Amino acid sequence: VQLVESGGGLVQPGGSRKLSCAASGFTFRRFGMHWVRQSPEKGLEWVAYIGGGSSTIYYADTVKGRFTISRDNPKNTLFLQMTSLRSEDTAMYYCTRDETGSWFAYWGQGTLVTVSAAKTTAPSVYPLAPVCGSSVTLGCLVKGYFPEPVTLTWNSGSLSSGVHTFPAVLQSDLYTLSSSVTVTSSTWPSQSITCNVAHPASSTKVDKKIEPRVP
Amino acid sequence: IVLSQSPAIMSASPGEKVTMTCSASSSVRYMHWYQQKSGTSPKRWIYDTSKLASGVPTRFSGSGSGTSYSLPISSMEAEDGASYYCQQWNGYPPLTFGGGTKLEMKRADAAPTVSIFPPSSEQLTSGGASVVCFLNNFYPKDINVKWKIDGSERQNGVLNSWTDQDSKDSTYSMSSTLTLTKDEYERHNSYTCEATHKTSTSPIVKSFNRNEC
Ligand SMILES: CC(=O)N[C@H]1[C@@H](O[C@@H]2[C@@H](O[C@@H]3[C@H](O)[C@@H](O[C@H]4[C@@H]([C@H](O)CO)O[C@@](O)(C(=O)O)C[C@H]4O)O[C@H]([C@@H](O)CO)[C@H]3O[C@@H]3O[C@H](CO)[C@@H](O)[C@H](O)[C@H]3O)O[C@H]([C@@H](O)CO)[C@@H](O)[C@@H]2O)O[C@H](CO)[C@@H](O)[C@@H]1O
Repeated sequence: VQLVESGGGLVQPGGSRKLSCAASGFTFRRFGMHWVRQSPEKGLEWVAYIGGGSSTIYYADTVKGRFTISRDNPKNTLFLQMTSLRSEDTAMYYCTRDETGSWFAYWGQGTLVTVSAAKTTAPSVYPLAPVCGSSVTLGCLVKGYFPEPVTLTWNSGSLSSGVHTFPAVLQSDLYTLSSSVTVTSSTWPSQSITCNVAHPASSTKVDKKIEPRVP
Repeated sequence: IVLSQSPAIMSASPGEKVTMTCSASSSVRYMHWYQQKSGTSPKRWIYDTSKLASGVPTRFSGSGSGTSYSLPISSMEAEDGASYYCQQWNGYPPLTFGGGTKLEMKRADAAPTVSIFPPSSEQLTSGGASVVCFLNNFYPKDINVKWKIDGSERQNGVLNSWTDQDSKDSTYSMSSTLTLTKDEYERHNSYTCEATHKTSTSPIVKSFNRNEC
């Protein structure tokens, strides 16, 4: 059994967007489906329910009249169409399969929906290198990017131990993020260490390689 | 219908018994539990109050009737650390969720390691200045950073971020950034990072002089 959500992105307030769920590995027309969303601030919130028939639909009191849930049985696809989007609508949205008693056995990976007036902006990535002996700490600073999410990797992900990546914090419509990596002194600067940052929204792919510096 | 979960957060050492509470506004038709490990979707854990999902371990139990339901673990485990959510269906919308219980893993006190990073040459060329402090691998979680310029505390334009508990260490780390204009940054020579933690009465201090680097 698999469920794959899609159709997420950045949306204007008062905008409309549609999400889809593709269901595989079970008899689809048999089951009811739900939409559930999560925000760090407000956590787990149910959105809407559609019966296998489509005859029965339930809507969250908050989304009523602005959101419509529908399905296409031949396709195996579940639909949520959103209109009149508000800031509170920003969430990660999961499609779920309804089981007896209405608990959810299977969940989707999720699509993130962000609704903001704020303009898309690419990050600038700065390597952080030690200042002027038994260990070394280095950092990547990624700042001035909107919206989430960014992906930070070290050495193509080849280097994953002693890594800390810190959640982004948003100030004045822009996000700041950082990462620190700790490797033994023999390891750096002898072998190469690089910061790879990916911003999907900007299509930005950037690499920063830490270099010791002095004048 | 309102589900109230207590405690909001708890710490359990390994080999400890832990119990969690969901409180219901009205008698519930169905009470379910889910487990979420952050950065992934919530997982099915318990359905219909007492029934284990295939693949959940024996230690977990689900209980309660009427208004009060409980989740307990026989013995705490490292892998167990997660957020737990209770959910209900009464046969009428809305279907409703708990605020959730965050279960931390208790461990020995640890002191942070502190690193201070001056602004990058590229950032300066760009016309801005940023200074970063890392506070790495400490316990327990609450911590303080103070910034000093030329001996004077600066509280303005500082952003702080926390990881969740580390996978191997079970520790926490925090990151601090001080943001200045280049011209302003060039006003002062010395930048200092002060970190205060329960482990030590005295703060741990790192600094550099704009001169020399
Ligand atoms: C959100 C909610 O209220 N969910 C409750 C709902 O679950 C829905 C339910 O739909 C079934 C299904 O479409 C089908 O049943 C077939 C099989 C089933 O595939 C496996 O048991 O079950 C039967 O053999 C049976 O014993 O009844 C009949 C089979 O045809 O058909 C019935 C139809 O009669 C609907 O017209 C349907 O049951 C009704 O569904 C509607 C929702 O439109 C509900 O309002 C009625 O009260 C139901 O009688 O069951 C599905 C099932 O696989 C898991 O529960 C589920 O995915 C659907 O969401 O009703 C459940 C059972 O009463 C309840 O547990 C849910 O809380």
